[PDB]
Amino acid sequence: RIDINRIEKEEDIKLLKELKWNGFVFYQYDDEFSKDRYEEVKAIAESYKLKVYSGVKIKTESSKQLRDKVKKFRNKCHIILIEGGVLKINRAAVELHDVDILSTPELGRKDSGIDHVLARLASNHRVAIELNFKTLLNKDGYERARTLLFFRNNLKLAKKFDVPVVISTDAENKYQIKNPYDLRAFLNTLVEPLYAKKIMETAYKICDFRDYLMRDNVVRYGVEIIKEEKE
Amino acid sequence: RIDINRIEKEEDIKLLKELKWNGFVFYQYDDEFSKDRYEEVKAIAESYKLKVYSGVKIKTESSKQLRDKVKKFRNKCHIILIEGGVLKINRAAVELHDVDILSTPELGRKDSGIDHVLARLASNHRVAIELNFKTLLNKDGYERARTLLFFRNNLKLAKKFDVPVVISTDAENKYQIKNPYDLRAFLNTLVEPLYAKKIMETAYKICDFRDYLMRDNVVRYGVEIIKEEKE
Amino acid sequence: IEMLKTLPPTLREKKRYIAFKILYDEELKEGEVVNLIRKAVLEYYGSWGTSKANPWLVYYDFPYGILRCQRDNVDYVKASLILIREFKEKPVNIICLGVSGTIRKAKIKFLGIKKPKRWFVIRRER
RNA sequence: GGUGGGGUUCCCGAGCGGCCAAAGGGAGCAGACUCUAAAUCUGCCGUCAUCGACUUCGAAGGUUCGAAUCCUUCCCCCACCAC
RNA sequence: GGUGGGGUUCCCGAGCGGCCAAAGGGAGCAGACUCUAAAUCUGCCGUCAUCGACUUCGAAGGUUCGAAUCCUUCCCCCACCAC
RNA sequence: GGAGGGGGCUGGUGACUUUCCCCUCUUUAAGAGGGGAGGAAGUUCCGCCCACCCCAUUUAUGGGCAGCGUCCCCUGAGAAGGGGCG
RNA sequence: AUCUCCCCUGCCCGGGGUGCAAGCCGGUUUCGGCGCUUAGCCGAAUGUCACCGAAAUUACAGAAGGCGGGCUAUAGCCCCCAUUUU
Repeated sequence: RIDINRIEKEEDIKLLKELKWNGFVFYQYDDEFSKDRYEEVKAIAESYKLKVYSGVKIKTESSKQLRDKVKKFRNKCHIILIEGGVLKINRAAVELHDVDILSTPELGRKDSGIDHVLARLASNHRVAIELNFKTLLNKDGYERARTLLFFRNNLKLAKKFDVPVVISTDAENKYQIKNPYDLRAFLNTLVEPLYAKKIMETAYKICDFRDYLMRDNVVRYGVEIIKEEKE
Repeated sequence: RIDINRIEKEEDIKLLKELKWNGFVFYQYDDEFSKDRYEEVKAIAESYKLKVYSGVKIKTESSKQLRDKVKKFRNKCHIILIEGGVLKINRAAVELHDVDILSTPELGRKDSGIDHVLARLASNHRVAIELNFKTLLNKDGYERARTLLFFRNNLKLAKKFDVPVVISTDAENKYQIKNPYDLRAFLNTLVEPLYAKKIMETAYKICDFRDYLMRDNVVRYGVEIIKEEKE
Repeated sequence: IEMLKTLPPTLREKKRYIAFKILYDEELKEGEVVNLIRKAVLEYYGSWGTSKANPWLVYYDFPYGILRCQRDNVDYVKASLILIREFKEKPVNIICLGVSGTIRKAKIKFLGIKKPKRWFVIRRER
């Protein structure tokens, strides 16, 4: 069970560990990332009992110059997220086949979440869709209606094409975070409970795959062990 | 398809006939009933194309002196309704086994609609439960919640014991009346569509039985035809 | 006297008891909790779902709380608990601890340690 | 439902089956130049970043001594149609 | 889960297997009475509403010459119990 | 072939959750395994295991049950149901 | 028809009364523990879906110390009996 949120204080994360949570993701939505924040993430993760995987995020830049610079800044960190309602950057983001999870098709667009050609290209390039929840807690009633209509449309377009889905709260403060049983009961309320469990299983397996990829000398899934001829 | 409402003007009833309605019930909730109102009911029923069956109603009087006086005023009219949240009068009303339909367990009581002993006694004495809807259109949100909770409880207690149910709007004005397809879709929304059709079938059959009882010389379902020895 | 018999347990409503907490440093009255949970249960259920899942708060002394539910729809009540966002100057936080069939068991699993019985003594003494 | 077509570098665009042959232009970096800057010119031009070498011509399979090119399949992108 | 019991007229309440035997009280109506009214008394007392006669004793089945009553079954209503 | 009466049976496997429960277990706190309502639990007509109080210690006296299947009586579309044991 | 005795046959010997909300313990009003469970709650847990099958969660309908007898109400199939019928 893996959450995606930002780190502010230690008591909030100590409350997170005491409930159910085994690990989470530190969320860098900025262009200024250094090793000091990641060392503070190490300190708060070793504070009580946890492991945290850090990522980086970009919003509203060019088409594929952004793709090259995003690869160059991605070569330092573990995982990544690209958010944006623009379809033009979304096509390149699902085309570059190296982004793990994808967010924001509903609030920058306000028309429809995922296109059919977009969902078929995501099936060929294996990019996952991340569903946020802070968008549900900063809107009005009919806005909640249109947003959950978009999520149910995206849920069908991910179910029929077997597109991987990761749920998160996309939190910002101490109290924006919610329970994992709550998110499981909500995704049970929407369509199905087995797919709700599959979302959490995929959320664990994608971080497991990124950790197993960047852990040792693994290139295109090739494991190399004792007595290497490494230059 | 039979409605229960009061008559104010003719244009409202002409709008009622032009939609789906084949007949309805004129509702006398007063202690002063005469033949002039019933002749006006005859005139408005023969105005465009309809048949109307008139009834009488009582509220908040004694225990069984009311039962005798209710029988004595019932001997002039076709059908009858007794409304009241008091359980003490409700026991006598379901005990006297001559009242056709029964209303108001939810707004005068505000605790629960029908008791289990009450539902078993209604099964032995064959009295029907009438479900109103003006109560739904003059409340607030949680009041709608508690009232429809009471109706779903009464719906189960009428389904398990096969208690007859008649839906009506219990209207008071030109626009309080609603569609029969609307009420059927709402009772479909609650539990089942077959029971929703059975409610309308029972609503037709109870007026058919009262008309066939008070039409000719029928005593305890005994039909007497041509060349009678009647004194 | 006005008395209603309890339905037999084959016919009565199958119920569950959700134990939860309303996390904030701020304070609340239990009537404010009932008002906010009625507004939220309307905002997630409508008349149909509020007739469906039977919401009623039974206990709120601390920021912990106990609320009653139908048995088939505890996930719906939890999803109703998630969508709290704002109450007039501020949010409140609703965080579920668990769900059980009674008070003596849900009181000891997450809430406390001992098993109290207060309804019997307030019925027999008063 | 229908016809005539296109997919090549960050963006607009050429290209005989063959030596990064990959015309290129705009862009980035560096040089040169200038008091500074614009314009012009030079090299890297995706990488090693001096010559030079390798990779990508929407994707897969196949022909061939050898595919952007020739064949098949899967796709997408255009233009215009109710009268 | 358990014990001792009750259901009869509009309401409180008696009643040997037997002639509305149905004690009754309060209530309604009428008479009587009074200037009016209260109280007392008289008849209907559920119906015909003068005598008198018929129906209801929670419901069904059965016994009997005959059921409020005796038997069986279905019910409800009481009282009190967690320590 | 159609309303009805009597007798028999009423679960198993697989997936989810300890946030449906209980028990057991190891383990960087959470998982794994097993089990989880029936012919009536209802009715309370009864008896026994288990307790306390009194008399008594007795098969001397005495107490309790039974005479079943069969038969008889009563009512049904005469299968069936109810009551009884010299 | 009821009531009470003596005339039989066989079996069994402690006789009555209350009842687990009985009774026992820490406590000494009030509370927690035992009785208590190859299900064991008590503010009364035994959840959802699919399927083999066809006996299946569909009707009556839900434990609260356990066991045995009798009564009441019926879902699905199987077996048996009866009227109409041909």
